[PDB]
Amino acid sequence: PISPIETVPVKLKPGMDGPKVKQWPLTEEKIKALVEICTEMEKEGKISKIGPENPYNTPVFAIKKKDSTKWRKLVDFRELNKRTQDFWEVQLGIPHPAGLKKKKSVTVLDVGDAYFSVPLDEDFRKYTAFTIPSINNETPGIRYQYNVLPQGWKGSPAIFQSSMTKILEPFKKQNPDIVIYQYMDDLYVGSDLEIGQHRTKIEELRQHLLRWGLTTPDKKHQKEPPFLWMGYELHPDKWTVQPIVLPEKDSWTVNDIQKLVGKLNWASQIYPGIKVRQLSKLLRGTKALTEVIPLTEEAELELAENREILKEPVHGVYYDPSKDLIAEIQKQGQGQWTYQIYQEPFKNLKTGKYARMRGAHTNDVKQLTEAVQKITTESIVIWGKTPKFKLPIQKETWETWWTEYWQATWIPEWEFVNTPPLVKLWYQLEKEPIVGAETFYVDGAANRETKLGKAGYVTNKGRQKVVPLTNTTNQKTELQAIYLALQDSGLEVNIVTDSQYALGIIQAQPDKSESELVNQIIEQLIKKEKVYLAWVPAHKGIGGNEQVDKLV
Amino acid sequence: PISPIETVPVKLKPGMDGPKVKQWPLTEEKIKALVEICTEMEKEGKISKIGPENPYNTPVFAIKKKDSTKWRKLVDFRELNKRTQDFWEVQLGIPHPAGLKKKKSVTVLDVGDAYFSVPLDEDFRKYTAFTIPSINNETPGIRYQYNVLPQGWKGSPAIFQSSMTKILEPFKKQNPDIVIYQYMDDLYVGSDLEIGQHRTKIEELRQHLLRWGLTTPDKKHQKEPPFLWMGYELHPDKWTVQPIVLPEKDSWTVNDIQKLVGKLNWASQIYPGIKVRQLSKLLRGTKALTEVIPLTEEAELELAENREILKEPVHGVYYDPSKDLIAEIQKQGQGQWTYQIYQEPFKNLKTGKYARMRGAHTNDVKQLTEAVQKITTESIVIWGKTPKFKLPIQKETWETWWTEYWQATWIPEWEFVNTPPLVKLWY
Ligand SMILES: CCc1c(C)[nH]c(=O)c(I)c1Oc1cccc(/C=C/C#N)c1
Ligand SMILES: [Mn+2]
Repeated sequence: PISPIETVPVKLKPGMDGPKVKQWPLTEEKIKALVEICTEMEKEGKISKIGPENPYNTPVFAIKKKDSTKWRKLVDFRELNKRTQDFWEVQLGIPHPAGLKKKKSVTVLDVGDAYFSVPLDEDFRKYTAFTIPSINNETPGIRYQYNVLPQGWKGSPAIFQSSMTKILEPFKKQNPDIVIYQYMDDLYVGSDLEIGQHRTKIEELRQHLLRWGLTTPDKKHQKEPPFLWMGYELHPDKWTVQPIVLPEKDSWTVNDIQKLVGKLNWASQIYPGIKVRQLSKLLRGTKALTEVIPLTEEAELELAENREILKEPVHGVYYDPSKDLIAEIQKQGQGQWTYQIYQEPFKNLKTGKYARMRGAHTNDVKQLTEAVQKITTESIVIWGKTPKFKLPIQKETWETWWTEYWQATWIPEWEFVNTPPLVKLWYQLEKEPIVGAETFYVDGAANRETKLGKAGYVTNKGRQKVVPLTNTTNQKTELQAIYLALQDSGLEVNIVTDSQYALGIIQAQPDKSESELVNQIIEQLIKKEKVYLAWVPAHKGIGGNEQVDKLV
Repeated sequence: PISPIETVPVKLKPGMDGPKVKQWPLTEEKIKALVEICTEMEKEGKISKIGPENPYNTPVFAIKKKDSTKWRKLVDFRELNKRTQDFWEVQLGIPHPAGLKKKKSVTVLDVGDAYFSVPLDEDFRKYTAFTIPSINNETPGIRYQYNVLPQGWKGSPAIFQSSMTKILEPFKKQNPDIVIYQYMDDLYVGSDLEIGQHRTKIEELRQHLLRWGLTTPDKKHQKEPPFLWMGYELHPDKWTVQPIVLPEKDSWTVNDIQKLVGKLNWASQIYPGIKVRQLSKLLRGTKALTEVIPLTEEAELELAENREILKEPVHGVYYDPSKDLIAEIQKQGQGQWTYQIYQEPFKNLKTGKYARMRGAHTNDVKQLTEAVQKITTESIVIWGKTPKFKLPIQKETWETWWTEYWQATWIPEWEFVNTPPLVKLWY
């Protein structure tokens, strides 16, 4: 029955008045069916007959979606909601398992008829008006309105949980031990005691709630360890996700791929290795839901790589607030990194991946940082703190990049791990030029319209070269050029560009890239003994350019 | 206290609605902190718990002000501000004395604690709502709303401005040369007295406040100097410099005249008359890079001239008080940071450069945040309004760590940046 709880007073958006939408009658058999239910309803107090004064109305419906037994009431409240003031967002998040406390005995509780058990703001009831249709369509009208949280209203889940909390306050205090996660109609009670006293506390709780119209599982805390919960297999000493079966066809569509990848990520929380660069690397510029997407070679292999992983089962362990949180990262390859958080070397609290920015030439150090960052955030949301990091980078390779790097960076405390691959600098650029080094004044220039270009150079030693290029661009060429200087230069070289862009790119120190060319370049910087790239202004600024800008 | 004062009715801007900002995730440590602080305020009536009919929300953090063994609650009323005090910048605007930057020593006193006495307009309260977070989403945030003028909210000083100028009256009477600007929770007493007498006049003032309006400021040192004791004295008159300085050298090379034709060529955008064709022509050849070459006598008239156009400031550079101030900071190295405060590209209204510790507690972040509070405070003194920082750092790292070394009661506006390219050569 209905609780003695006080009501969260509700209002309608500014200036708006209640909803007025007349009922479309039909199916008189249903028409009585409603009154049938409605009656045992007003009976229980969930609603009440109302005098034809102050009326409004919302569409009343009756349906049976099941293995037929009971016809059911349905009150689409949309146009009502549309008019109800905003509330406080309900926890639109979900207690991630990785941060749950290994507890002794855990009980869950299905609060019944939640919403209905809680009353409704006395002066907001009017707007919950409806009307079951006439036997014959001549309007005798059966008028009712809600005295509780109407099944589909906007302000419902809010005020429900609002009420649930208050109600549980004394109890959660009368017994400070017992933890209680609350989610929708459910209540997850956790304790560290014996099935005897734990089972006894439930009853306390269970009966405390009933003193406020909140009914609970009569089969004395009906718990199904482990619980299929929000896509999680919850055991009392391990967690996972069971229904993780990825389909295999021979015709994939933008849509099928989406669903696939989504599933693949979800898996990531705990399955060491799930890669996804390859499959998503397919959905681009094209957003055509049911368009035939040809699986790729890598997609096929990556999808295959994931299967062998997924094939086998892997569990998770819960949080011991007593130990230290450790997070470690390993670098996969194509701009991919994976990691896992722990407190025990065989156990694992959770795992996950991290993918490079989608479009730029990046760096294994910056990325490693971007990763350490991600985890720090996640870690804070879940556990309440930051973890100690075990990173595949030497305190020296790092401190060197951040001390060179133009941007602030504060990586919390970490220790080195010798497990390769090893993050590192594949090439440093000389700060001051090279004496005795050949000087290449490189340059590029392409015809925007005609899509043709030229890359060349002119050295101090009189050496020139002008290579032709097709399907290129001012930029392409401007790197095409450097690549040329490095190709014809000796083990020691000085290069001069008129393009900040080309400079900048290299200046960054990318080791990998989605640019055949920049890789062509990176590969050569590495082989060099000493490289000095320097920048001089373009047109007016014309150092050794007087020679390059022309020919090229 | 216990004194029902009438309530200055507050209204947000035209067709504007309360703030609905997400409450960032905190550390258990900090939750626990705030929890207690609020549990207290509620105990003192300063605040109250709300129901779910309050859709509104403004972020809260925990920090330690004077390093102290305990924390402070720092509410980020940055959104609610734009949605109100920007008409409590008018309906109650607080005027900015253009001479306080002129004093010799500006000391800053925290008065935010006066506010807690004035009850807040009941109809507005619903907007001051904040939410203490939960870990891993177990329970739902703890919900509170203010019943008294809040702190980070610019409507608070504004409303108090009355009681203030009153209290401060039989004191500007006596000491008339002292200037006192109030910007939020901070009082800014400026004077020309000798370092020490001033420091005295302050305690004088400070004790007045306490004596008079029970308004309590704070004691920096415990009269005990551990070799690590301050008080917060600012000295504005000595706030100018001209960091942009071509290098001084005996022998130059291709690489040198070159890096120089750059920085120099680029100055043109900011300094009206400086062309360098006769100096740069000396490069039109494909000479080696290490090759040393002497500076043409003819061209050197440019290096000379320009060396001088770099001593006398820009012209059409005035302060538009309809516009907001922008502060761009750049990582310089070894603990040094350069910064410009402008309004329109290339027309700076000030340029500085923080630095405090090269390699001890040298932490990019901590530095950046401290430099941010410096650049700020200066401007709060110079123009009576805080800028918006284009910060050279990853949005998330910043979001995670700023609250760590922050000690100000206000908070500015910021955004994260691409990269300072050729702009680093501003050292
Ligand atoms: C058994 C997992 C668990 C742990 C490890 N620790 C706890 O304190 C609690 I309460 C738990 O039960 C939960 C946690 C989350 C959801 C439910 C409800 C399950 C369902 N359906 C129970
Ligand atoms: Mn070019």
